[PDB]
Amino acid sequence: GSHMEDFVRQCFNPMIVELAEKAMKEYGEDPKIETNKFAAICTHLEVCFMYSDGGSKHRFEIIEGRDRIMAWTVVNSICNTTGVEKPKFLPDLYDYKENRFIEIGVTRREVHIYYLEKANKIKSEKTHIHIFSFTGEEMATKADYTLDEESRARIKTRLFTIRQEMASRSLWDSFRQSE
Amino acid sequence: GSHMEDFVRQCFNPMIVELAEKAMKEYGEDPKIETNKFAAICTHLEVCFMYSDGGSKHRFEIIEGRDRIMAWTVVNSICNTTGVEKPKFLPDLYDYKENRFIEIGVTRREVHIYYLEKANKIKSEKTHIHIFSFTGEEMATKADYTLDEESRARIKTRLFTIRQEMASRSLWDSFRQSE
Amino acid sequence: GSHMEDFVRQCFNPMIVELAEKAMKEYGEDPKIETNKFAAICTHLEVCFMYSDGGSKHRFEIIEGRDRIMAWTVVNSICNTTGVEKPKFLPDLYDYKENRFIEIGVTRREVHIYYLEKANKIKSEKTHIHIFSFTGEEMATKADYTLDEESRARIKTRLFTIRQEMASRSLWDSFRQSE
Amino acid sequence: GSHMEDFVRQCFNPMIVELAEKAMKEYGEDPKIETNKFAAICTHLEVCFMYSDGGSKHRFEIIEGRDRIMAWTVVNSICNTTGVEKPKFLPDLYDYKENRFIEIGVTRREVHIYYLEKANKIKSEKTHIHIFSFTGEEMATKADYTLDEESRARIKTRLFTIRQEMASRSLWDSFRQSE
Amino acid sequence: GSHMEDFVRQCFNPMIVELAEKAMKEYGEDPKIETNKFAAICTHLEVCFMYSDGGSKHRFEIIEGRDRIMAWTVVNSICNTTGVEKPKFLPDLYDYKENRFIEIGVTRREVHIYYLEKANKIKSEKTHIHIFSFTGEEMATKADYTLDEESRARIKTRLFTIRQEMASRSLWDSFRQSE
Amino acid sequence: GSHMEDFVRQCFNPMIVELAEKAMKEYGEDPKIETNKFAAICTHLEVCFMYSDGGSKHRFEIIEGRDRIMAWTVVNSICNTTGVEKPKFLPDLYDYKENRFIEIGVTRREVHIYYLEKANKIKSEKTHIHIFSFTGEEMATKADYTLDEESRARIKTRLFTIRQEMASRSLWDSFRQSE
Amino acid sequence: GSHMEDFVRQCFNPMIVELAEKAMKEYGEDPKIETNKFAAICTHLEVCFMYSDGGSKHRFEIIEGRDRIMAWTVVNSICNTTGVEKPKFLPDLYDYKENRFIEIGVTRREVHIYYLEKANKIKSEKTHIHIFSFTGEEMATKADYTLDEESRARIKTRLFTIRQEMASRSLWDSFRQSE
Amino acid sequence: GSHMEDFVRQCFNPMIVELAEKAMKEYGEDPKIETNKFAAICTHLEVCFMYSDGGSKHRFEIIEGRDRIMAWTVVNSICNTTGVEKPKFLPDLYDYKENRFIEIGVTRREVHIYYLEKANKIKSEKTHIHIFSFTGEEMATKADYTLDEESRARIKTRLFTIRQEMASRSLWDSFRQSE
Ligand SMILES: [Mn+2]
Ligand SMILES: [Mn+2]
Ligand SMILES: [Mn+2]
Ligand SMILES: [Mn+2]
Ligand SMILES: [Mn+2]
Ligand SMILES: [Mn+2]
Ligand SMILES: [Mn+2]
Ligand SMILES: [Mn+2]
Ligand SMILES: [Mn+2]
Ligand SMILES: [Mn+2]
Repeated sequence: GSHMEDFVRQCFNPMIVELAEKAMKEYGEDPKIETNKFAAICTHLEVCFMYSDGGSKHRFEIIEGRDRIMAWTVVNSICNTTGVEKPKFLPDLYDYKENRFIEIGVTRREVHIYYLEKANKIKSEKTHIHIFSFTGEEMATKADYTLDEESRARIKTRLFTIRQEMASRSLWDSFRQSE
Repeated sequence: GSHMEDFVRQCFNPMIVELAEKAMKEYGEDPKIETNKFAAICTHLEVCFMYSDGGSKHRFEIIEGRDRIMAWTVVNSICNTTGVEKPKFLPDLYDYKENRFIEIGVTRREVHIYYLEKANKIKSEKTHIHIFSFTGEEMATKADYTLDEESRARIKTRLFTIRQEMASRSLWDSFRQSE
Repeated sequence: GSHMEDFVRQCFNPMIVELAEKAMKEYGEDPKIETNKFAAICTHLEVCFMYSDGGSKHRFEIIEGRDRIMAWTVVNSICNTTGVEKPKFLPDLYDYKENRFIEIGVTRREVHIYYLEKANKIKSEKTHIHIFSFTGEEMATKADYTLDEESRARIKTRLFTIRQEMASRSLWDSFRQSE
Repeated sequence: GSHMEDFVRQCFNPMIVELAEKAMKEYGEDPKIETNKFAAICTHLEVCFMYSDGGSKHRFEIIEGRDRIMAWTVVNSICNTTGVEKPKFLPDLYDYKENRFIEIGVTRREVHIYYLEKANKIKSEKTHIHIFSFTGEEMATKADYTLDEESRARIKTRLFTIRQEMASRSLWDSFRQSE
Repeated sequence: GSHMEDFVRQCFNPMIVELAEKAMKEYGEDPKIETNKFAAICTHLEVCFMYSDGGSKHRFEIIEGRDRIMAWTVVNSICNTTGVEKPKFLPDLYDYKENRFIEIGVTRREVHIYYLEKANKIKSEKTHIHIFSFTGEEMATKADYTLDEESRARIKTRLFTIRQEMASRSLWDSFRQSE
Repeated sequence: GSHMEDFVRQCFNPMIVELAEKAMKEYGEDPKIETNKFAAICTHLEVCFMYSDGGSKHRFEIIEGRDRIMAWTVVNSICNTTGVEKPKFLPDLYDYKENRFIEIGVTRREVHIYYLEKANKIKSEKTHIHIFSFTGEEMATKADYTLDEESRARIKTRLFTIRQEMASRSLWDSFRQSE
Repeated sequence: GSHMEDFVRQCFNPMIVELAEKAMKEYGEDPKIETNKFAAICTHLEVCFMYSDGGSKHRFEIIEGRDRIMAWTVVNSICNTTGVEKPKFLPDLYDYKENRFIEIGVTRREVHIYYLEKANKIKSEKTHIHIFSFTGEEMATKADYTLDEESRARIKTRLFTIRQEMASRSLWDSFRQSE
Repeated sequence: GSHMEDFVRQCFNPMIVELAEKAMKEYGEDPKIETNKFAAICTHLEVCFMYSDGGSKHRFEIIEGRDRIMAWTVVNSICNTTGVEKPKFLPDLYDYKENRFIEIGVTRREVHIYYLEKANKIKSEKTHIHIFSFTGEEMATKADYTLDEESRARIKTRLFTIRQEMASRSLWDSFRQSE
């Protein structure tokens, strides 16, 4: 029974917490144990949701937060629809405005180290990359940040008020060393 | 008890499935038997709904998915309102922006054969024609596709993820030979 | 027990029917008896609602369908707020975009006779006037129709599909002679 | 058991009344006793809510109506996010469009006396100031009123219809002398 | 704008207040004016509802709170169904357990004076009579109180907590002199 | 467009009206045409629902108002479960308390003629029979009326208030001659 | 930011947690600080709710969890209704079956020490007393436990599964020393 | 993509299907693969739910369908509460009326072979055992079937209508050979 298991349950939305439990258990982890990654994948889920929420009402297509098999199914459908190269690892969104997939990251290092962790794994980085941080910075491909200046500020404000409430419970430092 | 009767029930929205059952029974068919056309008229209904959803909030007027008599009633009302020629077969939508009716098709042939099946039956093609396909192509009158580029991609992505889930159950090939 | 009492109940929205009953009883009439004016004030209510619905989300202020005293209260508040002359009879809407009140009419004569019935009663016609008809015409002050071309077509289409369903029950002719 | 305790309960929205009770009790007052300030902080809450409602869907961030500690938490998060000076007293909103905090006032004096009460207390008035009145005037920093002309008229119309219903119960004069 | 108009709105359930407004206006009175009888018919409605609630789930048939015409319609239906004498004034309930109509009263005199006011008007008192009071007494025909001892205590407790909240606002004495 | 089509829509519950439309169309009839049988099968449905409602919470199993195939499926399941003879025509309910099927009738003749119409068609009347009437009588097998005296009175009261509202619209006499 | 503040939020029902916050703040305490008594008054609230839930549907009258003033108001109403001595400290329930008030306790000592803490403070113990414990014992006046044997077991099972989840987070021992 | 994966999704309640997916994945199985046990644990869940539903409103305590850890937590709480021996394998219910745990089984063999599979594994069969079957038989400890005769018939009727719909799709025989 961890302090942060409770904080994750009380902090995020019940649907997001349920999807995080499902994804973590599908890839072999216990939210009651690997609690730091529990908070991480909750945060990642929420950031992706607010991202797809920013912009037009039906501009994005959510890939993260689905079943493995179904997420892939969507990716193949989009690929055949428009004519984009099938990604290598599962992306997080697809911009219909820019006809391109989007990988969303949330890290505790600088934008540079996280972007480096993601770009080489992307290899053929035919799909866009967008990083966020609990400090407030964001590195994105070709400095195209996709979203409005107001939607992105909302996301970082949220990222930081999470970091605050974690420090109020002396759980922030353990989160910083896990990544 | 057919496999695709279940797949149609689990795949589409309950309202769409109910309207498909109602329309098929009104024109003398059993969704438990003519199952391929069950999936077809479910798909047609859903595509029409997403179409009227794309664009402005109150830009389209749904004609398909109503009672025979009531659908006609609406058509006469629109006709008298604006001043457009009363169609010959029941159309699917009316664009208030373009002051014109719209016939929506979803086929398993090329855009050409379906468009040919529809245009001669339209005779006096005073009303627009718009075709869609499980491959991803679309033929439309005067190459005016009515909707935004992003709303139409959504529709075709959906059409294709349906085709996928059908192949996952070995039901796609039977669908292809029915049309 | 009249045929059109039932048709009015089954045709319009329950809230609109309830507000019509309330207004008619407040001004001394029985919806079970003066049934033609029952259908009339239902239609008037619905047309006003769709009107305030067309345009921006918070562009109009509904005056009809409120309590006598409260409706007036709103009018005084708007008057003091912007600086417009207090109307003489209770108006139906207020356009915040055009800073002007709006009187909405729905008649069975021509636009001319109804507009004449309303303008002289307006006397100091400082407030806008907008007429609608079951035929499909509309006369408005200075030929400024306030709303988009698509929102107004919706209203007239609705007005006409009502006229149809009335004729399907042989109740239209009695409606035409009541005005 | 005061007349205006009832009028406040019947006039405002239950959520707003509950938040007003919570804030007043947190800062040591009884809504059953300091009833004038009960109506005041209800009005202030509602005006702030309509303000954040005017404009874009996610343009503002509500600071008033939260817990003391949580409200501050949000302020620190916004501050770190964009890079604005941390206010001195707790502000009411943050404009993401204009990257600036907003203090909303509702007074019974002129715009001048209220604006004077707020500006010197702001000291380093790095954050915007916006006043409203039951008469209908509004003074704002640099004459930038932030919102559309139609959203602001709505607010003042509401402020005045409240003043009316108060006079209908002979409670307005007691409200005027409390400030 | 009366104090007790507000107290009635804030004290009773919105459906009960709406039905009271409807009945009072149907029999020619203004809840904003004849406010004491407003509170009275609200109380009468609520007492009848709790009465029909006490006992079995489908033991009673509500007659009060319906439209004049419809209430009568129900009475005729019950009369023909069982075989009971058609009442003279409109009763409030029908006990299916005891096969008898019930008239419910709520007074500010003693049980004796109210029971006397009701019995002679009943003339052929073929239907049961049940009185309640803000003091807590109850006179009933043949001392048959119909309901359980626990359901009736609930009703009187409610009647008295209303009398209290009225005294908290100095409105009780005006209520006592109106009857 | 019939008067009673409207009266049926406004009188019964939308679910019951929908199930009646479905059953009538499944057995080849138009509710807009065979309107008398529309009202009949609505009434039959409602009476069956109130019947299964009377008694214990899970005492009855509804057979009428289901799909043909599914209704039969249930019947076979009950038959195998308890050990009762499979009926010949589709029954309406099954009493789990009395381990016996129940056929519910609603007629405009006497209990005798309707009971005679049903018993010979039952042939091997191994299943119970229960008749109801718009007059208020009821004939049942072995004079076992299954339900409480209070639940059955409710049903007949409802049957009669329907007959009243029909006479208020001069539609009752046409109903009486159709059976 | 305490561990048990989170555990209390995630463990109990949001309404109960809100009422506990309200009562604690009304009697001058911070749920973010006096967290042990936060969990205590949450538990007390929940136990009282399940108690009033056990037994008949309308057998009990809830006194705890109301506003101070309103709770008293109810007590006076019950007192006048039945004829019971007005308690000295605010009781928790009133049994309408047994015509007596009930004080509910939940302690971490034995039933004896808690019962002793309550009885002398009751002085004139005209009202019933009922104790519960996280161990599972219960002392009650005259060994009359009021409720069924099954409703009381439910309460103690719940009390103990709370004690378990507290030990899973190493928060139980701090709870035991606070009383 | 299996036929019975679809049939399980369309046949059972979404909550039950979700809990079955969760339990199967927690004990290392894929509902898309071990589909027969998918239908099995769905059926087991539903039978347990109807069982706890039969009888008194709060007579049973559900153990199956919870998290492993939480289910155990409840068991320990009940054990300490009443004083029953802690079971060895996780039971399904606890009867508060009979103060005893209950293991529910649903098999495709005879009651004898399933009861034999369960009793020796129970070893110290201090807890009750209750078997059900798609044929309709039931073996229970000491021939005490716990529930009413009507609630148990409901369960078996449901078990058999499932077996029917499975045969309608030629999936029953594969289910019979899996156990
Ligand atoms: Mn990502
Ligand atoms: Mn089409
Ligand atoms: Mn008008
Ligand atoms: Mn402010
Ligand atoms: Mn009465
Ligand atoms: Mn039948
Ligand atoms: Mn029948
Ligand atoms: Mn207490
Ligand atoms: Mn207590
Ligand atoms: Mn089991």
